[PDB]
Amino acid sequence: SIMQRILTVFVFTLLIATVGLFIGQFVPVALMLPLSILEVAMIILAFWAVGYAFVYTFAFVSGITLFPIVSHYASIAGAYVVLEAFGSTFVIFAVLGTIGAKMKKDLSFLWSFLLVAVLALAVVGIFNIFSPLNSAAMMAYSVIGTIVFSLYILYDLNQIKHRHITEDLIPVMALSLYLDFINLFINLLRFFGIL
Ligand SMILES: [Pt+2]
Ligand SMILES: [Pt+2]
Ligand SMILES: [Pt+2]
Repeated sequence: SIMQRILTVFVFTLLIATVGLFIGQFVPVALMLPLSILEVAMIILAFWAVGYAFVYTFAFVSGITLFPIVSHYASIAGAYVVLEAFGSTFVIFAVLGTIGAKMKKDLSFLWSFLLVAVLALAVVGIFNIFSPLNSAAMMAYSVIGTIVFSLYILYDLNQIKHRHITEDLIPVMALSLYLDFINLFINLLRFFGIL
């Protein structure tokens, strides 16, 4: 059920994200920033169990505040960069995720590394907001992002197969997927753009 319920939730959050992007282009800037802060707040709070309403709210908000990067890279490198990026994200998600659904060996150890990795990304990202890195650094940083988050997709579906995830845990667990998805998309899209 979990591999049928949680997945459905994830895809639903994808739909809501899409609506958030479509609406997001109409959303005036300077109001994007507090939505971003709200996004970080929801992330920190959820993983400090959040219900469906929380998840979908964050889905809409995240769907909105991703518009700047989307429109930027589309308007500098072509709409294809965005599309190819999206499809690529989809494929890596499907393949590596499926591997998560099949491979027996409990990938619970790497949880340490993975965490250390995301935190690392966070560090760089934080630094990046204050003192921006050159394109050369953005490329590397992006590649690392793609790797770490592909790993997080894999690991996540593996834990869906293994760990005693109660029914009620459905939303926040599906949220763990959505973040792993969105983050890959960005780091994979930005990769295509710099090229
Ligand atoms: Pt399944
Ligand atoms: Pt395996
Ligand atoms: Pt979990």
